[PDB]
Amino acid sequence: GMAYLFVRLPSSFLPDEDQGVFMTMVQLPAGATQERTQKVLNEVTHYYLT
Amino acid sequence: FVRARLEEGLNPNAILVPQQGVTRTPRGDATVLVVGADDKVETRPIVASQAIG
Repeated sequence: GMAYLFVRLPSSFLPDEDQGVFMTMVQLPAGATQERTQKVLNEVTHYYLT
Repeated sequence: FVRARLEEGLNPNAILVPQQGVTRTPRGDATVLVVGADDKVETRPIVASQAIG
């Protein structure tokens, strides 16, 4: 049961610590201007706040 | 030298798609991505003229 557990124990890396931040990435269409992104980052800020 | 806003004659059938959706696929060929009555999108190409506003 050692190697039977070890092959199904997935050889991963270091765990995702709750490091007190998390990075939110936005990605608009190809050639979308900075007015739209701030407008989407109006929503995502309003989403993560309210 | 004073700028002349020189008015001309009222483009009578002006397909004014906003710039937010029109992209160039392939090189030099603008493709609006019009969805039909099917609710299935169709990437019909256009010719993108004078960008007004």
